[PDB]
Amino acid sequence: SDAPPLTLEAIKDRVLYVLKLYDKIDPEKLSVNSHFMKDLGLDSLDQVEIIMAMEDEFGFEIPDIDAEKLMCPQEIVDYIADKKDVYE
Amino acid sequence: PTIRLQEDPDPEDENLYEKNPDSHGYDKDPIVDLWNMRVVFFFGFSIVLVLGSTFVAYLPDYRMQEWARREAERLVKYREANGLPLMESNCFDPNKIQLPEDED
Amino acid sequence: MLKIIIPTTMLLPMTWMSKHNMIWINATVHSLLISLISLSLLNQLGENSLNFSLTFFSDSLSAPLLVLTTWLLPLMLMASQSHLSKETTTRKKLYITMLILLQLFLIMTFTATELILFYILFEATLVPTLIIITRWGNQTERLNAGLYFLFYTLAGSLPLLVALVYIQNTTGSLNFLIIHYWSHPLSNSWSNIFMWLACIMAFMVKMPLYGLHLWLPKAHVEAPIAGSMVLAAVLLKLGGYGMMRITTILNPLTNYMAYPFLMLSMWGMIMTSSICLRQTDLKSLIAYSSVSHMALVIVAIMIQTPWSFMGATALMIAHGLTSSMLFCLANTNYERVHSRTMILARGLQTLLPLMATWWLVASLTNLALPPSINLIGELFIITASFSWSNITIILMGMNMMITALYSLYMLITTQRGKYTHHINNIKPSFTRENALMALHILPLLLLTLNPKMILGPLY
Amino acid sequence: LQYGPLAFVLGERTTRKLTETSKVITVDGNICSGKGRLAREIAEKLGLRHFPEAGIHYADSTTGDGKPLDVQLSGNCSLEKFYDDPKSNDGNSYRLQSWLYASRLLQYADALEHLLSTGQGVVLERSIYSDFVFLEAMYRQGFIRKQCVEHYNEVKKVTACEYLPPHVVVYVDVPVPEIQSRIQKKGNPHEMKITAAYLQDIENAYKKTFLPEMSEKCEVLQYSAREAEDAEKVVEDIEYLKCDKGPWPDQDDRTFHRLRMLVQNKLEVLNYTTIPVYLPEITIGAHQSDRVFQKFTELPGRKYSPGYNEDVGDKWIWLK
Amino acid sequence: MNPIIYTTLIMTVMSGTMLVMISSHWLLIWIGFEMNLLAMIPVLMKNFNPRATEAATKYFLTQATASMMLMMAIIINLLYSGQWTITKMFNPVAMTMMTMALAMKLGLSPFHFWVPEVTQGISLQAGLLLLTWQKLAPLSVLCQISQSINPNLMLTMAMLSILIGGWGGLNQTQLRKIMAYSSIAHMGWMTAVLPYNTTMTILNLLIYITMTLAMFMLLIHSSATTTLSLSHTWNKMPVITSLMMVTLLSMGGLPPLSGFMPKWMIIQEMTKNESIIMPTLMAMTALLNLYFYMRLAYSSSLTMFPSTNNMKMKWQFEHTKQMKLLPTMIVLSTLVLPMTPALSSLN
Amino acid sequence: MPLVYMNIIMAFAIALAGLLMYRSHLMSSLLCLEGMMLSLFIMSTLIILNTHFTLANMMPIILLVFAACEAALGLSLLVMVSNTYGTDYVQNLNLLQC
Amino acid sequence: ARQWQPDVEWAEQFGGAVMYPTKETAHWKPPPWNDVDPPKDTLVSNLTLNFGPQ
Ligand SMILES: CCCCCCCCCCCCCCCCCC(=O)OC[C@H](COP(=O)([O-])OCC(O)COP(=O)([O-])OC[C@@H](COC(=O)CCCCCCCCCCCCCCCCC)OC(=O)CCCCCCCCCCCCCCCCC)OC(=O)CCCCCCCCCCCCCCCCC
Ligand SMILES: CCCCCCCCCCCCCCCCC[C@@H](O)O[C@H](CO[C@H](O)CCCCCCCCCCCCCCC)COP(=O)(O)OCC[N+](C)(C)C
Ligand SMILES: CCCCCCCCCCCCCCCCC[C@@H](O)O[C@H](CO[C@H](O)CCCCCCCCCCCCCCC)COP(=O)(O)OCC[N+](C)(C)C
Ligand SMILES: CCCCCCCC/C=C\CCCCCCCC(=O)O[C@H](COC(=O)CCCCCCC/C=C/CCCCCCCC)COP(=O)(O)OCCN
Ligand SMILES: CCCCCCCCCCCC(=O)SCCNC(=O)CCNC(=O)[C@H](O)C(C)(C)COP(=O)(O)O
Ligand SMILES: Nc1ncnc2c1ncn2[C@@H]1O[C@H](COP(=O)(O)OP(=O)(O)O)[C@@H](O)[C@H]1O
Repeated sequence: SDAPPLTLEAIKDRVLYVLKLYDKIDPEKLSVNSHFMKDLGLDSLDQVEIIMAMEDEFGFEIPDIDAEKLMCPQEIVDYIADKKDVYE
Repeated sequence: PTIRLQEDPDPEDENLYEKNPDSHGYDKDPIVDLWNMRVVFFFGFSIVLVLGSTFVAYLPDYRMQEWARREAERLVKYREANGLPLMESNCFDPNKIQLPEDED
Repeated sequence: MLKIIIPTTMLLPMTWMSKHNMIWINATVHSLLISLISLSLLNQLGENSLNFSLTFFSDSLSAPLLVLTTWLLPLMLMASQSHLSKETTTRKKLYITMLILLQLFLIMTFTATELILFYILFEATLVPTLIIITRWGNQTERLNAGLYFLFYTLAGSLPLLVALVYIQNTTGSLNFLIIHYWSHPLSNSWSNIFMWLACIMAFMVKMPLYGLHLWLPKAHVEAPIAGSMVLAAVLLKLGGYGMMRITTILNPLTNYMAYPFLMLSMWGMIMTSSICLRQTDLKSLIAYSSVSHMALVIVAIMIQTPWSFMGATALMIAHGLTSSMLFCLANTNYERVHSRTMILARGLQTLLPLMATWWLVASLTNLALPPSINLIGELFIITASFSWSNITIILMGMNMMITALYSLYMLITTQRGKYTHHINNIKPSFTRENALMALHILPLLLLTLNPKMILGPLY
Repeated sequence: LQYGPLAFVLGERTTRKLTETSKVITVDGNICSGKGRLAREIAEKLGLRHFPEAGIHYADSTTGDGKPLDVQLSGNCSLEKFYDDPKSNDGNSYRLQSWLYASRLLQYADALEHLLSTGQGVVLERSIYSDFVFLEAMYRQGFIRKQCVEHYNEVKKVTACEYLPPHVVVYVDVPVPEIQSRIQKKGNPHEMKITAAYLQDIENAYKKTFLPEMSEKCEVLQYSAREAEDAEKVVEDIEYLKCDKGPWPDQDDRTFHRLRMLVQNKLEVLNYTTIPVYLPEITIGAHQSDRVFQKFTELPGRKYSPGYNEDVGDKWIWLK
Repeated sequence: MNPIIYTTLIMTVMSGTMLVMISSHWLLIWIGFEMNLLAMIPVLMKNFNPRATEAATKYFLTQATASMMLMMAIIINLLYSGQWTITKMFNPVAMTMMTMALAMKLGLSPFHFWVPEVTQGISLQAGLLLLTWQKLAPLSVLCQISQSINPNLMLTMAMLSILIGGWGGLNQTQLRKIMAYSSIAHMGWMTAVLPYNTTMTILNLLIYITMTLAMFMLLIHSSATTTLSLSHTWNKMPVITSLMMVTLLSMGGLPPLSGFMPKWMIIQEMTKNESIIMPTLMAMTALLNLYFYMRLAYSSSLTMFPSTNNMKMKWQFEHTKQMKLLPTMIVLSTLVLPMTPALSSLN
Repeated sequence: MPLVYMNIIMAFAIALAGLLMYRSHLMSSLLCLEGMMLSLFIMSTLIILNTHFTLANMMPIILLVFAACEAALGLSLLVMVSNTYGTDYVQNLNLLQC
Repeated sequence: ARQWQPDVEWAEQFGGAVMYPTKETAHWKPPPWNDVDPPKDTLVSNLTLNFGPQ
């Protein structure tokens, strides 16, 4: 069979993994509710790179209008859950 | 539609007595029904049962039971008229039997 | 023998050329005429059988079975035409064609002189029954029932085919006369043991033997009324007839090869009689009672005594008639209330007195009241078993008690008490139903006056 | 000699009958536009055979006597009650749409058979290519479900790919308010209920999907409401078209032979309409199916093959 | 395809088979096989699609490998005896190569994997041809060399073919794969008796070909290739479904139908040679084939499945093309059991 | 036998194993088929020359002709497969299962 | 009361690509209605060549 039934916890873990692999983010000061622009001090261009890393990680494209809304890891997890139809 | 398929509703069974108060339960057509009842009754109760039972009761004695009784009567009379035993423990004549010569 | 076979074949174009409203009348009339003609085979010679030709012969064992089949066909037609009223003309003609083909295969099966022809017809009986069950059965379980009925039979019958061809190769013939006259003892060897098993298990599963009987409740409950009639009355007797024909060449091995089958039959007749005491479906009770009666027949055949074969033949005939009558009685109530649950409709004696009388007579014949032929066969088998071993009387008496218990339980549950209030669609009994019950019951009582017609060759 | 491989081997060919005036033409347009009059005029002028728009009972016109059959034995759908109750929970809307697509497929097969067998051209009102505008309008108005659209798309994908598109696509352009005004002036009480959103959806589907799609493999002639009464001008415009665009020039005797084998044998044409996809709107149960099939077989001339029904006057049956 | 080209290719296939039939020289038999394959490859691809291309490629690879093994065996036999005549091979190793080659050509287990896929990937006419005509030549070659075969290997392959045919047919919803597994089981039955009586093999071949022709023609008439598509035929052609049900019962080997006679004759012939266990296992395993035939009959004729609304339009049209031999094939597939003693004419 | 006979027989066996074991390319297997044919040609020619059987000197030529027919057939099938998928890999031919 | 006949749910048991669906074969999809798979977007890249300057 194909991949197991991906859940919210795995999505959140993968998102935090790819964010902690990003060099311009503090590994321990980053939280699921941290704001990139305000909490992490990231620039808009930095955010675009992060969205691109998410697209590489989860294997599906993200349009710009959706990406502009995504301003924290929790929003990224929620967007991935909505696009992949994951309830838990 | 909240429905799965286009199906006719299950109809109610129709009483034969409703259109024919004396309908015999054979057919919807009263004439065909009456003649079905008549042929069933005539060819079952009149032809098969009674005539066939008479035929079986008066079957000739092909089983040879009266003949067997008469033969037994003759044999018994002949045997006790001479003092012979009524029956032998040997069904076949020992003189036409050739047993193995040695038993040891 | 052609004077019976050819009219049965002529029944097919006659019903295919009939008008849409005359098929039942024509088929019933000519089936009754064919039964009347077949009634002439009861004249038996005593010493030997009636050998019409190289292909067919008649015996004192075959003749009652042939008469029973020919008599059962018109009763099947009478029972079928009520629930098939909404059917198209072509499908009704196809149903009647299935019935006629089944009759033809049955009448040819009981008269074949040679065992391969008997096997071919005895397997050929499967197809019409399977088609009837799976096409005109009412519920969704008819498919599973048909699969069970087919595969239980075939798994036993194929080794019989292998054994028969091997036996013909080794002996040079399978003609029943040559088989009987040139009989030689079977030695005590594994090869002979497996030959015995291959010759026995097909007829075992057709009876059915307890432990191989699971197909019977499914098939007998899920079939239409005519299918149940022919399954209980005639098709169960194929195994017994085959056993009586085949055990001629199995001696002296049967002396100890029959022990597990005797044990299974006695304990399983007890088990099925007990099962009948707790049954929520009316047809399943009749099916399990059939299983018990056929277990008693299996014991009678296994013990290999003249009294046992006489009792077995009488019990086969009586059980066929009684089981057909009971199935028709259940079907009438099912047609009234469209449910097989026994406690749904109660106190039917208040609403249908004559049908209650038919129920009482059928229940009395089921429990083998004297001097009915049911008790004639059962008593002969019980005496033969007592001669075989005095300890069999315990199981025989227990089975008698339980049989009376569930027979009267069914009668009391269906006919006595007070009627169900909300059920208000119970119409008076039709002439067809009463005539069908009378035509079932009257030959049973008439056979009491001449019991030697159904006692078989050993008489 | 019925046409087949034997007929093709000895003699019979298709290209020898093409005479530059075959030109499968479809005259499409929105509801109540004068496309029918224009199509009939074009057929009369150019000398082509005219095909009136395929309705619910089109198949009835071609089999047995040309008389229509009862609605429950043919179609099992009503256009009037679609106008009355388009959202009814009995599935009438998608059933009507699928039956109309099947009827248009049958009509396209008949027209192609005529053109390939006689060489004379044909003129069609609508086609299987433009049938989807009504489906899209129904779906956008909430009249049918997404699954109905998917089933329609599957059927179209497996059916419409077997045939050649029309040479000329004529579109009669009428603005939606004029369509509505013609609708009230007509007089049909059911068509009074057609909303403006439905007509707008039909027109948008046309102008955004059908014309751009056909413009890639066919040549399109658009005409306004006022300039559509000039049949002579339209015919002159058609007569000066260079059909050098679609797959028709890429056709030789073998492809024509395959297409002619396919257009006849209407059962092969309709094969993939009754695919076992169990949508509630179009699925019919065993009991109703049996009853309706028996009733159809009880029709006066439908029990046997055409030349074998003696109750409609067939003779010499015992020697046929 | 041009009809003339198709006729030429069919005639070339038939002429290659006849060349295998009439040859006394091993090289000519190899040539017949080569010509048969060469003309057969395009016929599988008459209706072009990727599935047909894949089926043709798999068929070509399998048959080319079998032909290479065939030629290698012929060369070994020539090496150990300067003989080209097909009488009886003089080397056990060459004979084993020959058997493996002919079994691969027939599709016997465990060389059965190509049959279901190739059958599924082609049309019903190509499937009919592949499952009827393609069996004649290797079976004729095996009949000519019957006295030389090793009974152990042949009987092992036959038993494996029967078992695998039953098990594989148990799992199919596509009709072509069902027919392919049925063909595998029937080939196993045929090759089980070949070391004992070639007349029995010929009789089984004739009856199986008749039943398969009738079944494929009935499947073409009701243009269905899946179980659910065939479930609709009752609402348009009940007679076709009834004939299909009777033919399916015949294919299951039930008496008194025709399909029973080859199994009966094979069992009795094997018992003449003191072979009891294997025919018993063979029949008990053919029970599986009967089971999936009965499942198809349940879904097709004995019960009525739901239908669609568009079937009403199909009700108004007859069949444009009629199959001339379908009526005869059905009668021969069902009602020929009483004519059993005619098999003596086959020897 | 001469040891050359064993060498040619092992050449046939190696080519047969190479055909039976598949890598990604379809073309490699066609070459293995051609190698089996070449080994058959060599072996048959050696056997015919050794025994001086004059009339079968033409048999290997017929073998070569039908080898060419086989190679043409395989190349045509490879053309169609590669046109379908853009690659001659065998793992693309998996639309049909058992 | 009428004889039971198969319905959509019963009929759907035979609509899968294979009977007895397992975990591995659950992702198998039935073949297309006609035996035609949709063409793959395996675009064959043209060869790019520098013609000149030398
Ligand atoms: C009904 C509707 C509801 C539902 C119905 C359900 C039923 C369905 C039935 C279906 C059909 C069945 C068919 C069966 C066919 C059967 C045929 C058959 O086998 O017949 C055999 C048999 C015929 O024998 P046979 O083999 O022909 O004999 C030939 C002999 O060699 C030579 O014999 P013979 O030379 O002695 O000749 C005698 C002769 C002449 O005999 C005499 O006349 C002399 C009699 C004495 C008279 C003396 C007084 C009179 C004269 C003096 C007075 C006047 C002058 C003086 C005046 C003085 C004034 C003061 O008459 C007879 O032969 C006897 C009569 C035969 C009648 C047979 C009728 C059978 C009918 C079959 C079908 C029935 C269908 C049902 C309808 C039936 C019709 C209603 O008939 C009988 O068995 C009769 C039985 C007699 C029994 C006697 C008493 C026995 C009691 C013992 C038990 C004690 C305990 C209490 C038990 C009580 C039990 C009742
Ligand atoms: C509803 C109202 C009920 C009240 C009315 C009741 C009226 C009175 C009822 C009581 C009648 C009692 C009758 C007692 C018997 C008297 C006649 C008897 O003696 O004859 C018998 C005759 O019985 C018949 O022989 C046997 C019956 C045959 C049954 C065949 C039925 C037809 C076939 C139907 C299909 C069967 C299917 C199953 C078959 C296996 C015995 O014959 P047997 O003493 O020797 O003959 C001596 C003289 N002979 C030999 C020269 C004749
Ligand atoms: C649910 C209902 C299904 C149907 C029931 C069918 C019943 C079939 C049972 C068959 C009855 C007995 C079979 C053979 C008779 C004796 C068997 C054996 O145990 O007896 C001894 C045999 O000795 C050993 O026990 C050998 C048998 C041991 C191996 C058998 C395995 C039994 C385990 C039970 C498995 C269940 C079988 C049924 C499966 C459903 C006798 O000793 P011996 O005198 O020296 O041998 C006599 C034979 N000779 C003359 C050829 C030498
Ligand atoms: C639906 C449930 C019904 C199940 C009934 C199945 C039981 C059938 C009885 C056994 C079947 C096989 C019998 C074989 C046919 C007999 C022919 C014969 O006698 O040949 C024997 C051959 O005997 C055998 O080969 C028998 C071996 C068993 C093969 C298959 C075994 C399968 C299981 C057997 C035990 C189960 C049978 C009873 C179980 C009943 C149902 C539970 C001797 O021949 P020769 O080789 O010439 O020997 C003398 C010269 N040396
Ligand atoms: C392998 C070696 C590669 C090296 C070669 C690379 C050459 C590519 C150079 C291309 C240059 C361009 O495209 S020029 C891009 C076009 N214009 C601009 O960049 C200036 C106007 N933009 C703004 O002022 C925004 O506000 C912003 C400041 C971005 C804030 O962004 P956020 O606050 O929203 O994060
Ligand atoms: N595919 C379709 N779906 C729904 N309705 C259709 C379809 N085709 C035609 N109709 C109906 O046909 C009716 C009138 O047809 P139309 O050609 O537009 O007018 P006219 O009769 O003047 O030519 C309209 O009410 C339209 O809804």
